Amino acid sequence: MQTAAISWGTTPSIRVYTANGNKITERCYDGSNWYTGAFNQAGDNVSATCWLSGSAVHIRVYATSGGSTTEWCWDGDGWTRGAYTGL
Amino acid sequence: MQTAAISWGTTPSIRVYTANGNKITERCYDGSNWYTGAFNQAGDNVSATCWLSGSAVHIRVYATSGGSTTEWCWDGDGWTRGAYTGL
Amino acid sequence: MQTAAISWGTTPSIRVYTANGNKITERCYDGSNWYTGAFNQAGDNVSATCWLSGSAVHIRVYATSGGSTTEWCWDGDGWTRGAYTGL
Ligand SMILES: CC(=O)N[C@@H]1[C@@H](O)[C@H](O[C@@H]2O[C@H](CO)[C@H](O)[C@H](O)[C@H]2O[C@@H]2O[C@@H](C)[C@@H](O)[C@@H](O)[C@@H]2O)[C@@H](CO)O[C@H]1O
Ligand SMILES: CC(=O)N[C@@H]1[C@@H](O)[C@H](O[C@@H]2O[C@H](CO)[C@H](O)[C@H](O)[C@H]2O[C@@H]2O[C@@H](C)[C@@H](O)[C@@H](O)[C@@H]2O)[C@@H](CO)O[C@H]1O
Ligand SMILES: CC(=O)N[C@@H]1[C@@H](O)[C@H](O[C@@H]2O[C@H](CO)[C@H](O)[C@H](O)[C@H]2O[C@@H]2O[C@@H](C)[C@@H](O)[C@@H](O)[C@@H]2O)[C@@H](CO)O[C@H]1O
Ligand SMILES: CC(=O)N[C@@H]1[C@@H](O)[C@H](O[C@@H]2O[C@H](CO)[C@H](O)[C@H](O)[C@H]2O[C@@H]2O[C@@H](C)[C@@H](O)[C@@H](O)[C@@H]2O)[C@@H](CO)O[C@H]1O
Ligand SMILES: CC(=O)N[C@@H]1[C@@H](O)[C@H](O[C@@H]2O[C@H](CO)[C@H](O)[C@H](O)[C@H]2O[C@@H]2O[C@@H](C)[C@@H](O)[C@@H](O)[C@@H]2O)[C@@H](CO)O[C@H]1O
Ligand SMILES: C[C@@H]1O[C@@H](O)[C@@H](O)[C@H](O)[C@@H]1O
Repeated sequence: MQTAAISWGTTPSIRVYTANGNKITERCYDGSNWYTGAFNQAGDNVSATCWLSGSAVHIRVYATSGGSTTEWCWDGDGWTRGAYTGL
Repeated sequence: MQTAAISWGTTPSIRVYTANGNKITERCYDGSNWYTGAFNQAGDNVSATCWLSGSAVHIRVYATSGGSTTEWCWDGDGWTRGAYTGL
Repeated sequence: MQTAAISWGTTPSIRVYTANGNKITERCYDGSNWYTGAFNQAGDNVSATCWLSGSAVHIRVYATSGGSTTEWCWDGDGWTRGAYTGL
């Protein structure tokens, strides 16, 4: 089991991505209780980073399985495959 | 052996968390010397994130031992166990 | 394969570091296409963190190989080994 953690804002909001058995899942905190997030994608290894544009959070998750990394993008309207390619 | 790194402030401060032998230790930089920090807890995988309220640094460390992740919290006066649970 | 991801600014700029086949390479996004960065060092594990000084980025990459971690520094003018020592 392996995790990546990101946070933003003043509350703050926190996201923790966990890779286990080639699935990555997400736990979220937005100032109250922890809840299971909408992120669900394949991966044995995960890293993540985020930034704010004004009030909007943008997240990028790098999900690696085998020898292959897929970027997954949150920009406010669902998780979408990003343009990242590796070496 | 596996690490996690955070930073904050204009100096900046840096914390590096290392998981080896199912212990996680902490090396710190506050502008001067590297030094071993107050943090340690069990874990063989580690992620971390942090934010400022000014004023005070706040650090969350996610220590995974086997199939369980524990959150450990720095909010300016000691490490305390966080409300995080997994799936 | 294992990755670490950092980002800065509003474009944003992203760097993703990937340890694979016992070496760590870098993929870079500055607002258009992805490209392969100058970071290249030995290691089985990588973590990283960054901060801005105005619009100048500073990156610290912690490359681990065996029971030892080497810190690598970007401060505008190439990569330089940093003062980090482990336990
Ligand atoms: C109290 C409050 O305002 N909470 C906000 C949340 O509702 C936002 O979570 C996102 O909310 C939308 C509906 O508005 C939808 O439910 C999304 O699934 C949910 O997204 C979560 O957070 C994302 C950043 C991703 O991590 C995603 O996988 C999660 O499920 C959040 C985020 O904008 O803001 C809170 O303030
Ligand atoms: C400032 C900011 O966060 N802007 C957001 C863009 O980054 C988002 O994605 C980019 O959208 C264009 C066309 O809409 C194109 O599809 C790019 O590939 C896409 O880039 C993504 O994000 C980059 C940061 C990289 O992660 C790249 O690999 C990704 O593919 C758009 C969503 O359309 O939202 C803006 O708000
Ligand atoms: C100039 C100076 O004193 N530097 C400050 C540090 O000493 C502070 O570190 C904390 O110091 C207290 C002693 O009063 C104690 O030893 C804490 O363990 C130490 O905390 C460190 O930093 C925290 C963020 C955690 O990483 C903790 O585990 C570390 O051990 C720091 C922050 O309190 O401020 C400097 O200015
Ligand atoms: C904005 C900020 O930095 N606030 C700090 C809180 O984050 C710290 O913990 C949270 O404290 C409130 C009680 O005042 C509440 O009890 C939350 O459960 C507690 O949550 C922790 O922190 C969250 C961000 C998550 O990491 C959560 O799982 C943790 O358990 C308090 C410490 O007493 O300090 C505030 O300054
Ligand atoms: C289009 C544009 O102007 N992009 C800039 C990049 O060229 C800069 O990156 C680097 O460029 C120099 C030569 O100009 C050299 O090739 C550097 O190695 C390269 O640095 C990259 O980015 C760094 C932050 C590191 O991640 C490094 O390992 C990378 O290879 C960047 C520098 O920030 O600025 C863009 O605007
Ligand atoms: C912020 C500092 O930058 C350089 O001076 C490094 O040698 C230190 O280890 C630290 O990363």
